[PDB]
Amino acid sequence: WHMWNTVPNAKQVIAA
Repeated sequence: WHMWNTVPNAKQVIAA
């Protein structure tokens, strides 16, 4: 239920 305190592993996406 709780979220872990951690950095995201999301990929960088170009704007537009």
